[PDB]
Amino acid sequence: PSARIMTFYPTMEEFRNFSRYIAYIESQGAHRAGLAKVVPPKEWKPRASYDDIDDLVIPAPIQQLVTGQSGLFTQYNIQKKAMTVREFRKIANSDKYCTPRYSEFEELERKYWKNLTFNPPIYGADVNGTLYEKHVDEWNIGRLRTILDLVEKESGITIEGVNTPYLYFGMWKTSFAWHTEDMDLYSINYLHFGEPKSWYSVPPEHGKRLERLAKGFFPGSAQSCEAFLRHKMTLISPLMLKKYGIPFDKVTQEAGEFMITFPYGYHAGFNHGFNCAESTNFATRRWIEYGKQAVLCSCRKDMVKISMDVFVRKFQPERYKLWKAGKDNTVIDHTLPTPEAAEF
Ligand SMILES: O=C(O)c1ccnc(-c2ccnc(NCc3cccnc3)n2)c1
Ligand SMILES: [Cl-]
Ligand SMILES: [Cl-]
Ligand SMILES: [Cl-]
Ligand SMILES: [Fe+2]
Ligand SMILES: [Zn+2]
Repeated sequence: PSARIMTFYPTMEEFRNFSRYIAYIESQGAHRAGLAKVVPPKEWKPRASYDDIDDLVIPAPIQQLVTGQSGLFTQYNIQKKAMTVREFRKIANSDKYCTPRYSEFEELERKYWKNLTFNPPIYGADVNGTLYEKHVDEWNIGRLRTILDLVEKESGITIEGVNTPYLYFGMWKTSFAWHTEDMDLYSINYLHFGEPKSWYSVPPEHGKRLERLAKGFFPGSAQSCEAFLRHKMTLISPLMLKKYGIPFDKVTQEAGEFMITFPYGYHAGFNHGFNCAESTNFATRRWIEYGKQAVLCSCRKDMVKISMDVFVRKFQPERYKLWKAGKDNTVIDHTLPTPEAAEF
């Protein structure tokens, strides 16, 4: 009930200061759902036109093969040859891959879960780049100016799609599997244009229960890596979440809207048709404890690992020594707002 997804409508004055707005929506309890929508002021636009991007290269499109049954699936990625947005769009909008006919979201959703394993779509994922113009200073995914920037500006370490922006070109039925962000960071997702993106969310206070459930259904995977959900290959239908008593909410994001995900907010979803979304990670002071406690995948090589030392040193100086001795036993309360939210 207080873990349901909220939508916010900032004025241009509220929108101006990013980290301040995030702190505001946490004061209203937005973080409890693990996901929140923000509809920007009708005046604001990140780009003048999306006609001049047909020559943009998607270097590594992915075909999404999905195997499973009874609401439990595993997704396998087959990388395909580079293509342009124009060539992707043509395939997306072709008769073979286009959105089927439907009336209500519920019908499209039933079609997603019924046809998930058929006709594998192509996802134009993880494209380095921004579609914002340089002048745009509000909610600019390339330069949000949050404390996550301390990873670059204390070690020159750049982590693609984490402290830099990614673009995602979707088509009908392309999916994102159940996961939290690397290091349990926040994320920001802006749908530039096109057909909607629908999302499922589990409240961070029920995150562990989702993990216990997924371990039960994939014991082999859980055995090879405790954090296997971080492989971003596990899909689980809402019918199964409901059957096993996991609380979740759903929301559809339309072009021109932001979705924010919160630390330890498990999320998943799918694209309704051809679209383009930009995203990256960010942090607030509240995140630091999640970062310190995040359960990481070590079974693969290049996995995103951020050193927490700089954060603990700067923002928790009184706990640094204990933390470094491995004796910090701080317990996270998923209901508390970020320190920054006391203003509101
Ligand atoms: O397809 C989408 O629209 C979507 C939505 C939400 N999350 C993701 C997503 C997919 C994969 N990883 C992460 N988060 C961690 C991460 C790690 C490295 C680079 N970028 C992100 N998020 C993708
Ligand atoms: Cl309560
Ligand atoms: Cl077309
Ligand atoms: Cl560390
Ligand atoms: Fe994500
Ligand atoms: Zn792993």
